[PDB]
Amino acid sequence: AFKHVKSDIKIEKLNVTLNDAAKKQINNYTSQQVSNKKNDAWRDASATEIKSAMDSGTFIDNEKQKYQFLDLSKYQGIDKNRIKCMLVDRPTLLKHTDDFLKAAKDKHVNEVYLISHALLETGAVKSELANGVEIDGKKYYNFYGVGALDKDPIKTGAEYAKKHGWDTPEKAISGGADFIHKHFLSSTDQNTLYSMRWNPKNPGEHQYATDIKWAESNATIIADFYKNMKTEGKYFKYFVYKDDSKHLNK
Ligand SMILES: [Cl-]
Ligand code: NA
Repeated sequence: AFKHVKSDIKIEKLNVTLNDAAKKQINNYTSQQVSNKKNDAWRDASATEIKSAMDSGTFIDNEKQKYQFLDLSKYQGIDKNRIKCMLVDRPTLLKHTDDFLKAAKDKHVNEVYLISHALLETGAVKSELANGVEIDGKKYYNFYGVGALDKDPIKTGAEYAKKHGWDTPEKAISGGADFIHKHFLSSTDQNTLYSMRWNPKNPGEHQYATDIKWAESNATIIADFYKNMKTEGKYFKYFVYKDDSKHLNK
């Protein structure tokens, strides 16, 4: 059955209106893009679209879009049997459920986000990184496509694994999680898809994507996974602009 979870929400109230945040956004970055109607056709995002994409006010109140605020650096403790639901069509990952969860706990990564990286990264040809690739005798594994260049995934992914001593699937799963934390969660101000994307606390500093819908799409995906498991997230950090009445106090 559906399992409700006691939410732990932090409300980051920003000392700027959404309007002023958009104004800072257009003046601090370049090449903000958005998809066309028929996808795989990027174009320039207008200011109105940028501002809409920045609207934490609409996202907070949305069932799926609130996941733009899920805290990706926090291990939740989701029942491992529920997690196996995400790994139905992925035997090799399914079997490592326990390893993914221990790595999520030890390296500080939300388990759904961690597995979604493994799921969406061992697909098609890349699955061979998860099964192991041989090299000069030993063998090496890569569960998140770390360092796997799109031109030559296996050689690069495997050589990266080799370079990092990932000679066991457990070492790759653990090491790979430490990589995800170090790379995507290295800043305390960018532990959510929303803050990763707009860096509202450090105007002008690194944003993780130029596609204005990057957080939206990735939140839909995480939300769907939780829904597929019949449960929900626990830790969230909402970003709220100073002109958002409906949430500035709450
Ligand atoms: Cl954050
Ligand atoms: Na600009």
